[PDB]
Amino acid sequence: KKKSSVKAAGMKSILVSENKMYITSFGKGNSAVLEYEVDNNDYNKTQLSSKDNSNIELGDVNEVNITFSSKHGFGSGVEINTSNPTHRSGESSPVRGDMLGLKSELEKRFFGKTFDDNIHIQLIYNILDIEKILAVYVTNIVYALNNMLGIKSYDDFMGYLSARNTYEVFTHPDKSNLSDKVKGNIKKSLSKFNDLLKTKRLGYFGLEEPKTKDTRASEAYKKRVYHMLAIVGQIAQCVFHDKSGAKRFDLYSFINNIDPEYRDTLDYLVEERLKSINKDFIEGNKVNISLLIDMMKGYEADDIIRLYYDFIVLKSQKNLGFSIKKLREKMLEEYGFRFKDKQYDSVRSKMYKLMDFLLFCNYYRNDVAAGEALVRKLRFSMTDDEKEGIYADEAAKLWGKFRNDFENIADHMNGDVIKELGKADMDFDEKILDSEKKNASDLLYFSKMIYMLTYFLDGKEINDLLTTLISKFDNIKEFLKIMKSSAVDVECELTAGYKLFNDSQRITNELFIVKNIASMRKPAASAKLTMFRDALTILGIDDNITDDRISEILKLKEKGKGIHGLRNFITNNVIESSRFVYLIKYANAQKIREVAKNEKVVMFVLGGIPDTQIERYYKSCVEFPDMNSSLEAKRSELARMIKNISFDDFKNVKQQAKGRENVAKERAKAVIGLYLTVMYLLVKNLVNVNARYVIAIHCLERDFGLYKEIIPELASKNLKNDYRILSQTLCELCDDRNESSNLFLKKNKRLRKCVEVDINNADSSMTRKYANCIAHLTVVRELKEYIGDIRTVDSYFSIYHYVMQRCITKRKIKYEDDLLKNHGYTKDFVKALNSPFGYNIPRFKNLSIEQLFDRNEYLTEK
Amino acid sequence: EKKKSSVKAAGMKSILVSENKMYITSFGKGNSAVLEYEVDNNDYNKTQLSSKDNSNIELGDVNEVNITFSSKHGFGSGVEINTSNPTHRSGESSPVRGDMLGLKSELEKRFFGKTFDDNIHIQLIYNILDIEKILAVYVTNIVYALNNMLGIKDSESYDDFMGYLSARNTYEVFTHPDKSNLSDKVKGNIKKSLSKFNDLLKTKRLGYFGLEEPKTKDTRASEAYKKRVYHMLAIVGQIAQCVFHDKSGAKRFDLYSFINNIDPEYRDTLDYLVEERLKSINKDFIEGNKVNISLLIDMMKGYEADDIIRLYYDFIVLKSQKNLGFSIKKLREKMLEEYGFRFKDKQYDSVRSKMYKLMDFLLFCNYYRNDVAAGEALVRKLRFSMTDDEKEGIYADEAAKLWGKFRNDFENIADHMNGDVIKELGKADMDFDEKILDSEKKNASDLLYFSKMIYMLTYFLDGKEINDLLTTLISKFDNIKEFLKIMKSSAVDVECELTAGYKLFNDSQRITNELFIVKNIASMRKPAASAKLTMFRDALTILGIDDNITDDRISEILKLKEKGKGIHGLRNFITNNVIESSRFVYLIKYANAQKIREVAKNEKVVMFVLGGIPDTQIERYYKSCVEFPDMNSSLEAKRSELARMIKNISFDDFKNVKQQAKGRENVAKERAKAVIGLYLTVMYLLVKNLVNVNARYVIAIHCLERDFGLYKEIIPELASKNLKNDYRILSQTLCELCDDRNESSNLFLKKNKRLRKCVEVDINNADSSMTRKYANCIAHLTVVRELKEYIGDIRTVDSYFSIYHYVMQRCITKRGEEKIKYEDDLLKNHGYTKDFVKALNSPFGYNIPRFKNLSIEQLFDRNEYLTEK
RNA sequence: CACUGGUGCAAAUUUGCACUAGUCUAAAACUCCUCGAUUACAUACACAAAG
RNA sequence: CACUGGUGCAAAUUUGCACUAGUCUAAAACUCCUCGAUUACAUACACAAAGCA
Ligand SMILES: [Mg+2]
Ligand SMILES: [Mg+2]
Repeated sequence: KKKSSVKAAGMKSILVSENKMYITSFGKGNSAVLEYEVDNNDYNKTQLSSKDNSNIELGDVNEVNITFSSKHGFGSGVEINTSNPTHRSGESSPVRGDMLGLKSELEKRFFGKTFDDNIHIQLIYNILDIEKILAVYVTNIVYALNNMLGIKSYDDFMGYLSARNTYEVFTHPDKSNLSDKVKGNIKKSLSKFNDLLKTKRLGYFGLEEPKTKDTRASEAYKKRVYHMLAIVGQIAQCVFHDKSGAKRFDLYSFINNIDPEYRDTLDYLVEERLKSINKDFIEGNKVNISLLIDMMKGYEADDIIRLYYDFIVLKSQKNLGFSIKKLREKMLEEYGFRFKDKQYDSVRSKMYKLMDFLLFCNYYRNDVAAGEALVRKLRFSMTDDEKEGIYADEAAKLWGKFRNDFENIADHMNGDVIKELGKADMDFDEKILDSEKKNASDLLYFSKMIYMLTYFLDGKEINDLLTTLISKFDNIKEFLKIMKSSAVDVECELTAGYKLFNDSQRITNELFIVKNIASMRKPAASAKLTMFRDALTILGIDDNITDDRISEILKLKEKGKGIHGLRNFITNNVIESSRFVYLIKYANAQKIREVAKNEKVVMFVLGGIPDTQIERYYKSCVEFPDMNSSLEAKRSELARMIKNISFDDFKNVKQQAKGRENVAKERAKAVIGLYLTVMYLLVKNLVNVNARYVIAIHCLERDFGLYKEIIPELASKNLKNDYRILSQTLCELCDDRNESSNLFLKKNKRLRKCVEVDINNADSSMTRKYANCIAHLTVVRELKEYIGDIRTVDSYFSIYHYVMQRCITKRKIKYEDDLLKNHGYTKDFVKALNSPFGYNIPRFKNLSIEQLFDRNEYLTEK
Repeated sequence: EKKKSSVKAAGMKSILVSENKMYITSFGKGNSAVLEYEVDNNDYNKTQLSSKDNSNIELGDVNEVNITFSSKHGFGSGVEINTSNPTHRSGESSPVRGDMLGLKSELEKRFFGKTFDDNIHIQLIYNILDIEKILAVYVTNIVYALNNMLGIKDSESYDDFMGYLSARNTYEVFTHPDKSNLSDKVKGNIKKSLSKFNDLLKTKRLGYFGLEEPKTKDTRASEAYKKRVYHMLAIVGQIAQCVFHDKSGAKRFDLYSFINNIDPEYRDTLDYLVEERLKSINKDFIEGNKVNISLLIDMMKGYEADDIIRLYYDFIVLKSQKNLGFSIKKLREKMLEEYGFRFKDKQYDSVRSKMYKLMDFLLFCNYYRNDVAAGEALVRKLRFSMTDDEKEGIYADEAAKLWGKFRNDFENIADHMNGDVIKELGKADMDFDEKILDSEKKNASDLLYFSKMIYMLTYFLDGKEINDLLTTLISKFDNIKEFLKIMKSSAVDVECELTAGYKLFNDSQRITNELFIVKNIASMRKPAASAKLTMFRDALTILGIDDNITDDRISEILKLKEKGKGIHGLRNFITNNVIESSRFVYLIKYANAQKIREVAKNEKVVMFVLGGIPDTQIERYYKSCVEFPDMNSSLEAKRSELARMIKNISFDDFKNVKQQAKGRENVAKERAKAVIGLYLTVMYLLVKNLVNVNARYVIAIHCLERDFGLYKEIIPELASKNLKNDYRILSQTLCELCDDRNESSNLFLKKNKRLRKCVEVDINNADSSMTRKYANCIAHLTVVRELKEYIGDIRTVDSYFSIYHYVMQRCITKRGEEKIKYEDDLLKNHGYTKDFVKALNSPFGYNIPRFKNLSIEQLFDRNEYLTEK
């Protein structure tokens, strides 16, 4: 695969105004450098960049081509030719519209008027991306909270919550002046809130009820939990339509408009995390700081301390424009293969932090130019191999300069030294970090709200949500900046709902810090009896087991020291496992254990895992390994082990193992790690496939509201009655009269009629069931029921479609007969169910055809 | 930037002018001339002499004022180039241009016995004049080095030792003058030289020239050794007699003939020196190069092993890779700079010369054998190139193509470049017969005596001196052979019979090839000699030791008397890092160890030398030499630290060095080697630059004596004049003739009245006494000898030229006579006087470019002020 | 920041500038080989050890 | 193995190919930050211990 020569050469964007064109080049990060202004009529050019700032030299410009060359050596200064974007056939305007044709309507909603430019729409599409990611996360969180109850038919208790109602009104609905019917809705949802608290399952999210029976602390805890759930419910109302087809418009303003008590909760949660990190930070990191201060002979100790705090909390090394971790991995891969020995496994995080910090200070302070040089090389790179080679070449240069330092760090990486350093006094003052320290008061409420949301998410979910949000705010701030520049000077005033986007630069910086602090391991909640039941059940246990029996086996009631080995082993390897929490939150322990019985599903997951990893698992988990075993034999053994696992296998585990006792203990931990990882891989992949469908539904509801204003035919229609209405209406018009604003259907007749055939196969009832199943994660909920039937498991996509197809046809549909017959998903059934997304051709083809669905599959394809 | 002549770039080598014809030549391979056209100077009719295949240029219109031509090979896509017709000159009746000096007719008579109405013979003669200029520099340096060795006291007798030697006397006459039939005065003069010769042998300093006396004291071996030394010294004295005049203004004319006319014992010595060198290279060459030959045979799949071995012998001894028309070293350097940065890693430092030989050998076979056409194309692009940046671009583009071809081979070479692999290849039994090289080996009998004489001269020289003398000689011989070949061709057919003393030049083609081999073998590291106590005293003294130290103390400190195992670490460390350093040998040869150590204390002088060194190199020196180095230090702070280290160095700092160091002790030993290396380099840079400055003045004196002798034949007013009586006589006489008689012989003076009047003011500012003292100081390297005496007095050390002139001016003004008028300003200023330089250089005024270049600091060095204008 | 030829502009006293050449100038003609040069260089890896 | 521009080919037509772009397509603009991912991740070496309605 080759990257764009225009992107590589340094050309970031060509913005089109009414009679002018603005050309930008890449600045640091996502910064745009205004280079030239070009008149669209006589092609006159004005350079806007300074000679020092300029990255590209503009050559001839004509109606069809733009010519430029890099000022920094890309392709040795060779001329590059790109299309003049104003040049399009059968289009009068130089500025193009969106494929959906909603550009004018969207500009009105966001800026209050239409514009003869393509800049505002680009910013608006970025905001739409934020809503798409929020819709996926709100759906997942709402489902997990419902699953925590054990719903059984979907009464969504999140639905009756309102961030508008204070905790007092929520606890006392008949103690206010609200609609009689409203009072009733609160009661129903207040019951479920008390039910959820009863389960103790909120402990999984780090939300632990108070140890004391203090009514004050208890109500304080309940009030914070109520605010979090109400805020989640409020976000869901903003990105999903109700039965009336209406959505709240205060997604970006509500956190600052609602009662201030909610803000106190957001402040409390952030303060709790920031206060612990900020308290005696030097004392808390004295080991690594002391080693760094001795090693970094060129630096002042207070400067090293300030840099280390940034490295931990601000993570400035993640804003260099290159991966420091990738450089460290390359160094160890080719030179430091010694540091990869199992001997350093116990100290691997600490060692990597020291190595990463030395590399960080090298490019952030000592050699900034080298960092900028490396970014330019990576930007100029045209293939993945070239990029890997650039990291490899730089690793060689880094190894020559730090190999002695890395070896010194390796020498200090041992319990003796680390324990000694921990005891050692650090003669340092607390107030050195007074300037660098970040506090809750320094963050906007929207950023604090995103931090709060992270409580319900695992590490990957936090990374995916925060990285997407940070990228969108970063793009939105750049667009506002270009528009407000003297050279461009376009109006761009956001309407009342979107005033938040004026602080996009601050939000991008704050969200970055939130991603860092949210990724840190939360203080563990005390393991509850319910958690122990989930842990025993996932492993395999008697369906009839009682709470009294579980407590006796784990000696939960008994008081004493060293008699809780089994309880400790289950807590350390199961309850505290991120994979286990993900499985409990989105699935059910008993159903997961049953699904694990299926070798076909298990083998499919095992097949995905790399061969060397499978070999490591085989060596670690099998008591009597067959050395001459084939890779398929190793996968089969691992699969059989997962099939026969049970709680009974770990009843005699010795937490305090000594000598060869350790061998059995280590084997038991490896087996549980492998079992939890495989089940987690299956459930996570299914939730991820489902998220693509959540996006389509969110877009369809969103697009319906936008088209409705510009399509008179849709005026009486309700989406909930028939999800196929947007694609159906748009299709007919195309065939009807060159009348359509949707470029996808209008431009492609074959793609327009293709969707029609699919729309006809569908029905209002089926599509409604599909929309409900997508939002309710029914495919994960009913995985055990139909998963066993599947004849062959070859993709998550095929697994998801078969289960959904069984849930939809359950008690007719035309495809039901071939479905139960074939024991495989029906492709045409998929196109039919996806018919409501026909209007968006790329989304419809990506979600309908397996080969196009996953960006990571079929890399070896031309 | 600087642009090359488009005429040269397009392919026109020269326009030879005869009485009625013009011959146009283009560039063939290397220095070869391709006769392209004959043009009649009257009707401008043209005849093509070149074949269609050989032709490199197409001649367009030719008229009285201009010549139009274009390249047949794509220069400027066939653009018309316009050059002046050389026969068109204002105020000149003849189509044939004269030399600036007006000595063309006299020079033609000296070399050919008659004058010629052509510009060809003179061009050949100017090449011969170039050979004499370079020889004048080297003999002056060798004679000074021999005098320095004697620890001379600069008495009346500088010339006694070398001056009284005669190549016409055998070793027997020189050693027993009383038994000769020579005159009583001559016998007396021989005894003064014999006494100095015995003094030279007594010093035991000849080991510095690789002329170590035999270990055994048998008379036969000792007499054979002394005889060889006498032959070498007599030959050097003979050469000095040929390029410099005596008190009477007389010089020998047998420079090119004497080696073949003197006693055969002299030729035996030349054969012995060459044979010793060639026999060691020739004996078991395959076994001696088995590591590289074994690796190359495994790698070079398309070549037979015997072919690789023959090519490898050529690569080491013949160096055919240095005759390709482009630099293999430059191509290899570019490849490493851009794509092979891993190869530049410090892990390869110990095997770098071997690794480079392997890489360079692959590039050599690629252009010499596999892709000859690629090499020819590369030469054409380089000839066509108009600027240095264009040339660098051509090398860079070719390097990119070579990297694609040779990346796997270069990686394979690097994989083998380690001690374990080299050690194993070293132990392997190589089944290749030495007889494979029977037809390729060069022997002493294959070389002319003149070539052997040049080899002999190399004993007295360092590597840079050998490269400078040999490259200059090879280039002049290459030019002379081309002019002779052109003249003897059927198309030109001009007589060109050299007179008897110059018949050697008939063999110029053979001499050019032989000197090339001499350059290769002479640049070969000589076998380490046995360090004498004298050398240990020089090494300890240069490092810094108390002046009263005794021979016994030195023998005691280094355990020279003691016999044992592992007790000689300090002696070995001094030998490996000081005695064996060519920088140290150069310093001892041209200066004294004690004076150099004293000069090293002048931080201003050290800072000036350190200032010339590139910043990346200073950073390497700071890292390697300073025990506790500040990371934050500025480049000027780093230079200052290095200068302070040089000022503070002493022998005492190294007395606890352990040769067999380990761990942290080893780091200290490496630091000690680094400090000594930096110290020797800085001092060497200072002394070498001053000797090089002095060489320019030596050339001026050589030219003045040569020019005075030639002008004496055509200027009646110079007939009763003795040059040594007043060095200003040629400049004064030529200027005076121009002003009144309108003398027209010297074009530099006749043409530029303003410059002639300026020279007259400078002659008037000087006098016979000062110019004679200046001539003596230049010939005796007085500036280098007296450097410690006056260098401390300089206020600002700005350049080598200003250092040389300040010291020179202090030497001229020193009392021992009326005060020179420039003395008061010189003493007050603490810097050289520009007017004083012009007055001292006034004897060279007759040659305006030389006078300006030697007088004006800005014009002196071709490598300085590249940006300025 | 040269010297000399050729060829132009311009100044204006006997000037300069520009372009362009020159193996028949200056350590000095293209490409090499060199030198500047530190980065040395060098038929034998480097150390160590010894003649 | 997409979608849409632009630019070429075409002999084959509602078409096809190649090259090439695209933040105004799709989870989808460079470099990051991420994800794929197993290799988890994580202010405090690891272990043990502390962890019931
Ligand atoms: Mg010459
Ligand atoms: Mg987008």
